[PDB]
Parts: sequence; structure tokens; C-alpha cells
Amino acid sequence: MRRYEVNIVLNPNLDQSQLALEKEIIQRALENYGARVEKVEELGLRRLAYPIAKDPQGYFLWYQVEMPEDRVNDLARELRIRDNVRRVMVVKSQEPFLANA
Amino acid sequence: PITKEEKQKVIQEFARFPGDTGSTEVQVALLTLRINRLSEHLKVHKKDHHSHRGLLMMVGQRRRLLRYLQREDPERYRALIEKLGIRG
Amino acid sequence: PSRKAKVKATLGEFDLRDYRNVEVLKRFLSETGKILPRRRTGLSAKEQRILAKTIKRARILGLLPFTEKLVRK
Amino acid sequence: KRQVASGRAYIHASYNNTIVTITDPDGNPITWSSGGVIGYKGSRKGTPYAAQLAALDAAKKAMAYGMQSVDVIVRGTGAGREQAIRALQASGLQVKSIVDDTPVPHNGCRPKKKFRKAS
RNA sequence: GUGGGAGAGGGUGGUGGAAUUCCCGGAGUAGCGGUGAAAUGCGCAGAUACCGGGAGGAACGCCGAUGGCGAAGGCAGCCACCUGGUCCACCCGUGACGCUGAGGCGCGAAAGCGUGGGGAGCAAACCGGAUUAGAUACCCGGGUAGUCCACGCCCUAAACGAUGCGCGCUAGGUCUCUGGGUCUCCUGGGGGCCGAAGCUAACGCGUUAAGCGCGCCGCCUGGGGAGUACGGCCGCAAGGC
Ligand SMILES: [K+]
Ligand SMILES: [K+]
Ligand SMILES: [K+]
Ligand SMILES: [Mg+2]
Ligand SMILES: [Mg+2]
Ligand SMILES: [Mg+2]
Ligand SMILES: [Mg+2]
Ligand SMILES: [Mg+2]
Ligand SMILES: [Mg+2]
Ligand SMILES: [Mg+2]
Ligand SMILES: [Mg+2]
Ligand SMILES: [Mg+2]
Ligand SMILES: [Mg+2]
Ligand SMILES: [Mg+2]
Ligand SMILES: [Mg+2]
Ligand SMILES: [Mg+2]
Ligand SMILES: [Mg+2]
Ligand SMILES: [Mg+2]
Ligand SMILES: [Mg+2]
Ligand SMILES: [Mg+2]
Ligand SMILES: [Mg+2]
Ligand SMILES: [Mg+2]
Ligand SMILES: [Mg+2]
Ligand SMILES: [Mg+2]
Ligand SMILES: [Mg+2]
Ligand SMILES: [Mg+2]
Ligand SMILES: [Mg+2]
Ligand SMILES: [Mg+2]
Ligand SMILES: [Mg+2]
Ligand SMILES: [Mg+2]
Ligand SMILES: [Mg+2]
Ligand SMILES: [Mg+2]
Ligand SMILES: [Mg+2]
Ligand SMILES: [Mg+2]
Ligand SMILES: [Mg+2]
Ligand SMILES: [Mg+2]
Ligand SMILES: [Mg+2]
Ligand SMILES: [Mg+2]
Ligand SMILES: [Mg+2]
Ligand SMILES: [Mg+2]
Ligand SMILES: [Mg+2]
Ligand SMILES: [Mg+2]
Ligand SMILES: [Mg+2]
Ligand SMILES: [Mg+2]
Ligand SMILES: [Mg+2]
Ligand SMILES: [Mg+2]
Ligand SMILES: [Mg+2]
Ligand SMILES: [Mg+2]
Ligand SMILES: [Mg+2]
Ligand SMILES: [Mg+2]
Repeated sequence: MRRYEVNIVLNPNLDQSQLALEKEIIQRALENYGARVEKVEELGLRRLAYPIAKDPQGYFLWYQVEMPEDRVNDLARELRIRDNVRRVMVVKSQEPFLANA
Repeated sequence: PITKEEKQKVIQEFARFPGDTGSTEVQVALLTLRINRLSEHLKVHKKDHHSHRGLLMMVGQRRRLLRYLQREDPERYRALIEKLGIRG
Repeated sequence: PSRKAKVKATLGEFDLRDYRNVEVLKRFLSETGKILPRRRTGLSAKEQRILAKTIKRARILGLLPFTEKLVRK
Repeated sequence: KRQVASGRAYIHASYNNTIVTITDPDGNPITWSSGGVIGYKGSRKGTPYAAQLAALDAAKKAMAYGMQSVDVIVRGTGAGREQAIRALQASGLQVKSIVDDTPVPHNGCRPKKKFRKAS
């Protein structure tokens, strides 16, 4: 049971129904791997620094969760099946390292 | 890995007395736990030799501590081996 | 000798491990998408080491560029 | 005969030749030139003067299509890059922006023995 | 033991962008390439240069360093998992449990071998073009094994600090990595430079000793013959000891 952070960049051209469906599949996959969510920050469409999937923008989602380690990788795979989901990055949570303090 | 609760469990299980954290029995029990963990890790990932070296070193340390116990008090030596099931 | 300004001294309180803060990591890149050296950023060894990996994460996420183009040559 | 009136200008400058390709704002070429399109045949193409002649010839060919402003793009380190730049700059063609876009790898492929002692 | 720390230490899976090549399309025309100069080569079956899309293999630009890790070989995109070593603080526990190490066992760059796969770039051999008195070369155009992966062999090296391991003792200054602390600085571990005493044939070494000592292992005894012969052991072979 470790604490992780999930960054999900998906198709910004999705309507509200398709976005709701993708987020529903994300929530269902999180439940299926026992990933207890602590908070969420939906940033939404933002301008990329380089085209991803031939699109200059991307819809960003971020979830701080806690889950068993053994299946973390096995979860990321499940999140890459959806074609609308184009970037999935999971990172072990770390305490902030402040500079110029 | 090897969390703190398992470490304290084996320490309290092999402590010669309440408060003992560094007797020969405790050291050998902890080395045995680490050795079994590393052997389970080395069944898979058999191409990992740098950890194989650490396994060799842990085994050598455990053998030297068991040799010391054998020399000093063979009764606790036999008791330790009976509790942990070592030497085959 | 890079006597213009240091990126750290031209900045305030910020997290070095936040890979999502794009507007602050943009300052640590050159005119190209390259990562600035120590003489330009004014960071310490450990600080620069953390900044490198956080910038690489921000690049993979699509927030920072891997490489840009030079203008006014 | 398209009357583009504004486009891009790519300059490929190597140590052996300099070649200029004038394109539309989408990159599709219109005309072009090089040291070989001028009378120069051998090593004389890797000359800054040859690059100047190539740039001026490509510019005059683009004049037939009635082009006035260009965006210059430089690729490659070779003698004659700056000479082609200065040739296009004062040629009737308004140079809007000069950009170096030389393709540098991230240490992907192994060079020939000529370019070794590096990666 | 407890609590902290840094790291390209290792293994497995996944994943990102730049570039090379190739394929498709667009656009476009007479050469590109290459060299001291050239030629082979490729190009009217449309190349080079440009834009877009796709495939594949390999290596990770900046960060990056005189830096870090490892016993050595060696390790450099990113993420996760598994895992080794190590350092510091507390002064908590065991109570000499230590050092070294003939054999043995295991690891061991590259090249090389076997089976299967892969094959973009590079490239022994080889096919050509040049050069040259000749050119079985350097230079140029191609190009196979190989380089890559899995598994199994092979045991070599300028495997280098040309300096075996451990412990103690013997001025300092300066730069740096990493902790701790009353955080001008002190203290501990590691990486460099200059230097006290001393050592050295000298160059140089000098708290990271090549100084002063102690313990244990390895090795040397003029050069060629020769790391050859014979014998043995190991190896599929090349061959190694
Ligand atoms: K080093
Ligand atoms: K073959
Ligand atoms: K400090
Ligand atoms: Mg997908
Ligand atoms: Mg030429
Ligand atoms: Mg590592
Ligand atoms: Mg074509
Ligand atoms: Mg060719
Ligand atoms: Mg060819
Ligand atoms: Mg021909
Ligand atoms: Mg024709
Ligand atoms: Mg091409
Ligand atoms: Mg293309
Ligand atoms: Mg292929
Ligand atoms: Mg560098
Ligand atoms: Mg080290
Ligand atoms: Mg080395
Ligand atoms: Mg005490
Ligand atoms: Mg006592
Ligand atoms: Mg030893
Ligand atoms: Mg031995
Ligand atoms: Mg080997
Ligand atoms: Mg090999
Ligand atoms: Mg082979
Ligand atoms: Mg084969
Ligand atoms: Mg080749
Ligand atoms: Mg060749
Ligand atoms: Mg030849
Ligand atoms: Mg001669
Ligand atoms: Mg002749
Ligand atoms: Mg081929
Ligand atoms: Mg063969
Ligand atoms: Mg050396
Ligand atoms: Mg040596
Ligand atoms: Mg000698
Ligand atoms: Mg030494
Ligand atoms: Mg020191
Ligand atoms: Mg000195
Ligand atoms: Mg003296
Ligand atoms: Mg002297
Ligand atoms: Mg010493
Ligand atoms: Mg002799
Ligand atoms: Mg003799
Ligand atoms: Mg000899
Ligand atoms: Mg030999
Ligand atoms: Mg021999
Ligand atoms: Mg023999
Ligand atoms: Mg035999
Ligand atoms: Mg032979
Ligand atoms: Mg032979």
C-alpha cells in the first residue's frame, strides 16, 4: 500500500458524454485494482509543447491515490487500452523539495 | 521489501530477553529472513548477480555467527537451528 | 561568464520536484528546449540533479519541449 | 504560375555543396537551385560564392512566381551558409525571419568512421 | 537495533522524443554525392532538397562535471516493481564473534563459438573507384559475418592507480560530492589538487602513502629462445590455465 500520482492526458476533442465515459472507465479501472483516491485535480485542456497524437492540446487529469504496489504497472496497462487515453504516467509520491527558501 | 513490523516481529520472537536487539540469535534470525527473501527474489531474476554477491555475503556472516554460537553454547545453537530449520 | 542574471536569484519560493509547474520550469530552459547548465541556473548539485529529472518528466507529459528552434541567427 | 507572394526558404549547407529550396508557407517547393545548377561542378560548389549564386538564382526563379517575402530556414554547418543568407537578404526578397533548424540526433545512430570519436 | 540520507549499483516489465534508413502521398527539376583533386556510385523507372503519414531497429542530445555508484568488469531518456551495497546520527543490544586466505566455488569489456530470432545505422572479409613506382593500405562508393535479443559456451586485456587486502600511527592548505551539528564554522564518509616530516635511483609519493609499523596471500631472480615445446586440466571450436 503505497501512495502514487497518476497523470492522464487524453483527447481534448471529446464531448461531455465521451469525456464522462472515459472518466467512468478510469474510475472503474481504479476500483478494479483497489486504488483508494485521496484527491483529484482536473486541469482540462492545455496547450502542449509538442504535438501528441497530431493534436497541439491535451486534456489533463491528475489523481493522488494509494494502492498495492504489485499491480501498479498492471494497472497502467489497463489505462492505455482506450485510444482516447494517449498519455499515462504514474509516479511514486514524494515530499516537496523547496529551493531558494 | 522487509517492513518494520515484520522486523520487530522476528526480533521479539528471537530476543533472549525483553530489550535484546543484537544477540546472536536475533542476528542469525534476521539474516535468515533476508536470505530467504533474496532467494525468493533470485529464483526469478536469475540474471541478477550483483545481488547474488550480497546473498553470498549474508550466508557467510550467518555461518560465522552460527560457528561462534557452536563454540560458546551448543545448546542455544541446536535450539536456534531447530527453530529456524537450517543445515538441511 | 553569464553575468546577466541567475534563474534562482530571479525567482522566489518554489518546489523543485513539481513536474506540473510549467511556467517556472520554462525559465530553466534555454532559447532551445535544452536544459540550462549550472552557471545559468545558479542551483546546487542536488538541486540541479532534481531539476533535471523533473524537467524530463514535464517533457514526457507534453508540457516542456524536447527541442526548439533558434531565431534571429 | 501560382503567384504565391510569400513563402519559406530552406538552405542546406554542407562542406561539399549548398542547395537552396524555396517553398510555400506549407513547405511544398516551387523552385530551387544549388552549386550544380550553376556551372560549378566539382569542389567549387562548397564555396560561399557558389552558395551566393545558388541563392540569387533560386530567388530570381521565385520572382517569376511573384514572391516578395520569405522565411529563411538554415540546416547544416558548411562554408557558405552565411553567404547564402546575405545573398537572400539583399535580393529584392524581403527576409522576415532566419531560423537555424539543423537536425541534431539524441545519440541515436552510429556515424561513419569519418565522424567518429563521438556519439 | 532504531531513525534518517545519497546514488548511471543490479534484475524484470512498460514507456517517450530527436535522428538515420525504408515505404506511401504531395509538391518540385537536373543533378546529388564525394574528395587534396577526382572517379566508382545513385538520378528521366523523377533522385538530392521540402512538407505530411507510416514501419522498423538501435542509441539516449541538453542535464553532464575535473561529478556519482560498484569488488572488479563496468553502469547514462523516463516510469513502476523486485533487489544489493553503503554513509550518518542515537550510544540502545551481542561480548573478540576478528584479519587474511593455498585450494574450491562464483562473477568477469570487447572479440569469438552454438541454437533460435532480429537486422535501421555501422562494418572484419569481400566487390569496386582512386592514390601510388606498386597500394593485398590510409581516402571514396558498396557490403557479409558481426554489432542487437533469449538461452548456453568461451576466461582473454594497457582486466591500469602498470600501486593485493586489513588495521594503527605521522603538519597543514585548497577544491568538491554526501550526511550530521552550537550551520562564520565544526565533525564524519568519499572524490581531486598543492605540500610538513619522511621515503624514492630519479620522476615522483606524501592521512586516498609509494612514510612509519604489524598480519596474511600472490608474484620476481639477466636478455633472446618463449608464453613456444612436451605433459596435464578445461573448451564444440578458436583456444585458455
Ligand atoms: K569518476
Ligand atoms: K545468419
Ligand atoms: K549542512
Ligand atoms: Mg492509448
Ligand atoms: Mg561538392
Ligand atoms: Mg540504476
Ligand atoms: Mg517520392
Ligand atoms: Mg550514393
Ligand atoms: Mg546505393
Ligand atoms: Mg548512370
Ligand atoms: Mg522524361
Ligand atoms: Mg533521402
Ligand atoms: Mg518524413
Ligand atoms: Mg524491416
Ligand atoms: Mg557531456
Ligand atoms: Mg566509489
Ligand atoms: Mg575503466
Ligand atoms: Mg553500550
Ligand atoms: Mg553486558
Ligand atoms: Mg575477505
Ligand atoms: Mg581464490
Ligand atoms: Mg567474458
Ligand atoms: Mg560479446
Ligand atoms: Mg552469435
Ligand atoms: Mg544467427
Ligand atoms: Mg556503410
Ligand atoms: Mg568503407
Ligand atoms: Mg580497394
Ligand atoms: Mg610512393
Ligand atoms: Mg596508373
Ligand atoms: Mg542492406
Ligand atoms: Mg558464422
Ligand atoms: Mg588507466
Ligand atoms: Mg592492478
Ligand atoms: Mg613492470
Ligand atoms: Mg593503496
Ligand atoms: Mg577526505
Ligand atoms: Mg604532490
Ligand atoms: Mg623533504
Ligand atoms: Mg624534486
Ligand atoms: Mg597506508
Ligand atoms: Mg626468460
Ligand atoms: Mg636464460
Ligand atoms: Mg618472453
Ligand atoms: Mg597467449
Ligand atoms: Mg597458447
Ligand atoms: Mg599441450
Ligand atoms: Mg576435448
Ligand atoms: Mg585462428
Ligand atoms: Mg589463428
